[PDB]
Amino acid sequence: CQPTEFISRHNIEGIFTFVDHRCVATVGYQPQELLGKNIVEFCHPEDQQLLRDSFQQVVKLKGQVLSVMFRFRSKNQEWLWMRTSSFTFQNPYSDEIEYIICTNTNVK
Amino acid sequence: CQPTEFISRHNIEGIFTFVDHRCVATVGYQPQELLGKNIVEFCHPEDQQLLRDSFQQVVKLKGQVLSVMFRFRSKNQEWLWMRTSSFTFQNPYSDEIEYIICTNTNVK
Repeated sequence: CQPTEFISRHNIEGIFTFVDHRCVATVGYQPQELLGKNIVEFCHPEDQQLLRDSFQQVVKLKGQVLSVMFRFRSKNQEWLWMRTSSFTFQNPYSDEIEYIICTNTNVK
Repeated sequence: CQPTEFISRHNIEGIFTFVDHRCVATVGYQPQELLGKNIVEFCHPEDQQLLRDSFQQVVKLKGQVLSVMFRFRSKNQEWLWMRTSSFTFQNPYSDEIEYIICTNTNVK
Protein backbone atom coordinates (compact mmCIF):
# COMPACT_ATOMS: atom_id res chain seq x y z
CA CYS A 1 0.00 0.00 0.00
CA GLN A 2 1.42 3.35 -1.09
CA PRO A 3 1.16 5.97 1.70
CA THR A 4 0.21 9.59 1.06
CA GLU A 5 3.79 10.70 1.62
CA PHE A 6 6.68 11.15 -0.82
CA ILE A 7 10.15 12.68 -1.02
CA SER A 8 10.48 15.77 -3.19
CA ARG A 9 14.10 16.32 -4.23
CA HIS A 10 14.38 19.82 -5.68
CA ASN A 11 16.84 22.72 -5.71
CA ILE A 12 16.40 26.11 -4.01
CA GLU A 13 14.34 27.36 -6.98
CA GLY A 14 11.87 24.52 -6.62
CA ILE A 15 12.95 22.63 -9.72
CA PHE A 16 12.66 18.93 -8.96
CA THR A 17 15.72 16.80 -9.67
CA PHE A 18 14.30 13.54 -8.35
CA VAL A 19 10.69 12.72 -7.51
CA ASP A 20 9.34 9.88 -5.38
CA HIS A 21 7.10 7.13 -6.77
CA ARG A 22 4.44 7.61 -4.10
CA CYS A 23 3.66 11.05 -5.55
CA VAL A 24 1.09 9.46 -7.86
CA ALA A 25 -0.66 7.98 -4.83
CA THR A 26 -0.47 11.27 -2.94
CA VAL A 27 -1.40 13.93 -5.51
CA GLY A 28 -1.62 11.78 -8.62
CA TYR A 29 1.13 13.76 -10.32
CA GLN A 30 3.73 11.79 -12.24
CA PRO A 31 7.41 12.20 -11.23
CA GLN A 32 8.22 13.27 -14.79
CA GLU A 33 5.74 16.13 -14.39
CA LEU A 34 7.61 17.69 -11.47
CA LEU A 35 10.98 17.28 -13.19
CA GLY A 36 12.08 20.68 -14.45
CA LYS A 37 9.04 22.35 -12.91
CA ASN A 38 8.70 24.49 -9.80
CA ILE A 39 6.70 23.20 -6.83
CA VAL A 40 5.20 26.70 -6.52
CA GLU A 41 3.62 26.18 -9.96
CA PHE A 42 1.42 23.44 -8.53
CA CYS A 43 0.65 25.20 -5.27
CA HIS A 44 -2.40 27.21 -4.19
CA PRO A 45 -1.90 30.80 -5.54
CA GLU A 46 -2.84 32.42 -2.22
CA ASP A 47 -0.47 30.01 -0.45
CA GLN A 48 2.45 30.32 -2.86
CA GLN A 49 4.14 32.98 -0.73
CA LEU A 50 3.63 30.76 2.31
CA LEU A 51 5.65 28.07 0.56
CA ARG A 52 8.36 30.46 -0.62
CA ASP A 53 8.71 32.09 2.81
CA SER A 54 9.08 28.69 4.45
CA PHE A 55 11.47 27.58 1.71
CA GLN A 56 13.85 30.47 2.32
CA GLN A 57 13.33 29.81 6.02
CA VAL A 58 14.47 26.18 5.84
CA VAL A 59 17.51 27.40 3.91
CA LYS A 60 18.40 29.71 6.79
CA LEU A 61 17.64 26.89 9.22
CA LYS A 62 19.94 24.44 7.41
CA GLY A 63 19.30 20.85 8.44
CA GLN A 64 16.26 21.78 10.49
CA VAL A 65 13.25 20.01 9.02
CA LEU A 66 10.50 22.58 8.54
CA SER A 67 7.07 21.11 7.85
CA VAL A 68 4.92 23.68 6.06
CA MET A 69 1.20 23.02 5.59
CA PHE A 70 -0.42 24.27 2.39
CA ARG A 71 -2.73 23.22 -0.43
CA PHE A 72 -1.19 21.47 -3.42
CA ARG A 73 -2.77 20.95 -6.83
CA SER A 74 -3.52 17.33 -7.71
CA LYS A 75 -3.79 15.75 -11.15
CA ASN A 76 -7.53 16.34 -10.75
CA GLN A 77 -6.77 20.07 -10.51
CA GLU A 78 -8.03 20.02 -6.92
CA TRP A 79 -6.40 21.52 -3.83
CA LEU A 80 -5.40 19.11 -1.07
CA TRP A 81 -3.76 19.94 2.26
CA MET A 82 -0.20 18.68 2.32
CA ARG A 83 2.44 19.09 5.00
CA THR A 84 5.85 19.47 3.41
CA SER A 85 8.65 18.61 5.83
CA SER A 86 11.44 20.48 4.06
CA PHE A 87 14.92 19.27 4.96
CA THR A 88 17.84 21.27 3.59
CA PHE A 89 20.65 18.93 2.55
CA GLN A 90 24.08 20.34 3.38
CA ASN A 91 27.09 19.00 1.50
CA PRO A 92 30.19 18.08 3.58
CA TYR A 93 32.37 20.06 1.13
CA SER A 94 31.66 23.65 2.15
CA ASP A 95 28.31 23.14 3.92
CA GLU A 96 26.47 24.16 0.76
CA ILE A 97 22.86 23.14 0.21
CA GLU A 98 22.76 21.26 -3.10
CA TYR A 99 19.01 20.68 -2.87
CA ILE A 100 16.08 20.65 -0.46
CA ILE A 101 14.57 17.30 0.50
CA CYS A 102 10.90 18.08 1.00
CA THR A 103 8.93 15.33 2.70
CA ASN A 104 5.45 15.84 1.29
CA THR A 105 2.90 14.16 3.55
CA ASN A 106 -0.78 14.62 2.68
CA VAL A 107 -2.90 15.66 5.65
CA LYS A 108 -6.21 16.48 3.99
CA CYS B 1 0.16 18.82 16.41
CA GLN B 2 1.35 16.01 14.14
CA PRO B 3 -0.48 12.73 13.35
CA THR B 4 0.62 9.23 14.36
CA GLU B 5 2.76 8.86 11.23
CA PHE B 6 6.38 9.74 10.44
CA ILE B 7 9.08 9.07 7.89
CA SER B 8 11.79 6.86 9.35
CA ARG B 9 14.82 7.31 7.11
CA HIS B 10 17.29 4.61 8.07
CA ASN B 11 19.77 2.10 6.67
CA ILE B 12 19.10 -1.54 5.73
CA GLU B 13 20.12 -2.66 9.23
CA GLY B 14 17.40 -0.50 10.73
CA ILE B 15 19.77 2.12 12.13
CA PHE B 16 17.80 5.37 12.03
CA THR B 17 19.65 8.05 10.11
CA PHE B 18 17.02 10.79 10.01
CA VAL B 19 13.64 10.85 11.75
CA ASP B 20 10.97 13.51 11.25
CA HIS B 21 9.55 15.35 14.27
CA ARG B 22 6.41 13.20 14.27
CA CYS B 23 7.65 10.13 16.16
CA VAL B 24 7.00 12.00 19.42
CA ALA B 25 3.25 11.80 18.85
CA THR B 26 3.47 8.30 17.41
CA VAL B 27 5.57 6.39 19.96
CA GLY B 28 6.91 9.12 22.23
CA TYR B 29 10.47 8.14 21.37
CA GLN B 30 12.57 11.18 20.51
CA PRO B 31 14.44 11.21 17.14
CA GLN B 32 17.78 11.24 18.96
CA GLU B 33 16.75 8.06 20.76
CA LEU B 34 16.21 6.26 17.46
CA LEU B 35 19.41 7.63 15.92
CA GLY B 36 22.04 4.91 16.09
CA LYS B 37 19.50 2.29 17.11
CA ASN B 38 17.99 -0.62 15.20
CA ILE B 39 14.26 -0.53 14.52
CA VAL B 40 14.25 -4.26 15.28
CA GLU B 41 15.39 -3.51 18.85
CA PHE B 42 12.15 -1.68 19.59
CA CYS B 43 10.22 -4.19 17.51
CA HIS B 44 8.02 -6.93 18.94
CA PRO B 45 10.05 -10.20 19.25
CA GLU B 46 7.40 -12.27 17.45
CA ASP B 47 7.42 -9.63 14.69
CA GLN B 48 11.19 -9.13 14.43
CA GLN B 49 11.70 -11.63 11.60
CA LEU B 50 8.55 -10.19 10.03
CA LEU B 51 10.19 -6.78 9.76
CA ARG B 52 13.54 -8.39 8.94
CA ASP B 53 12.20 -10.27 5.92
CA SER B 54 10.27 -7.17 4.88
CA PHE B 55 13.54 -5.23 4.83
CA GLN B 56 15.03 -7.74 2.42
CA GLN B 57 11.79 -7.66 0.43
CA VAL B 58 11.95 -3.90 -0.09
CA VAL B 59 15.59 -4.23 -1.16
CA LYS B 60 14.56 -6.75 -3.81
CA LEU B 61 11.80 -4.36 -4.86
CA LYS B 62 13.83 -1.16 -5.22
CA GLY B 63 11.79 1.99 -5.79
CA GLN B 64 8.72 0.28 -4.41
CA VAL B 65 6.94 0.57 -1.08
CA LEU B 66 6.24 -2.36 1.22
CA SER B 67 3.76 -1.85 4.04
CA VAL B 68 4.33 -4.22 6.96
CA MET B 69 2.11 -4.38 10.04
CA PHE B 70 3.91 -5.23 13.26
CA ARG B 71 3.96 -4.10 16.87
CA PHE B 72 6.39 -1.36 17.83
CA ARG B 73 7.44 -0.41 21.35
CA SER B 74 6.61 3.08 22.58
CA LYS B 75 8.36 5.22 25.20
CA ASN B 76 5.85 3.67 27.61
CA GLN B 77 7.22 0.25 26.62
CA GLU B 78 3.77 -0.63 25.29
CA TRP B 79 3.14 -2.57 22.09
CA LEU B 80 1.28 -0.65 19.40
CA TRP B 81 0.41 -1.77 15.88
CA MET B 82 2.49 0.08 13.33
CA ARG B 83 2.02 -0.07 9.57
CA THR B 84 5.54 0.68 8.42
CA SER B 85 5.59 1.52 4.73
CA SER B 86 9.18 0.88 3.65
CA PHE B 87 10.24 2.55 0.40
CA THR B 88 13.67 1.87 -1.10
CA PHE B 89 15.20 5.06 -2.45
CA GLN B 90 17.30 4.43 -5.55
CA ASN B 91 20.16 6.84 -6.17
CA PRO B 92 20.05 7.90 -9.86
CA TYR B 93 23.84 7.52 -10.03
CA SER B 94 24.56 3.79 -10.16
CA ASP B 95 21.22 2.58 -8.75
CA GLU B 96 22.54 2.34 -5.20
CA ILE B 97 20.18 2.26 -2.23
CA GLU B 98 21.06 5.30 -0.13
CA TYR B 99 18.52 4.55 2.61
CA ILE B 100 15.14 3.01 3.33
CA ILE B 101 12.19 5.35 3.79
CA CYS B 102 9.97 3.67 6.36
CA THR B 103 6.75 5.63 6.73
CA ASN B 104 5.65 4.50 10.18
CA THR B 105 1.88 4.79 10.41
CA ASN B 106 0.38 3.82 13.77
CA VAL B 107 -2.83 1.83 13.43
CA LYS B 108 -3.46 0.47 16.92
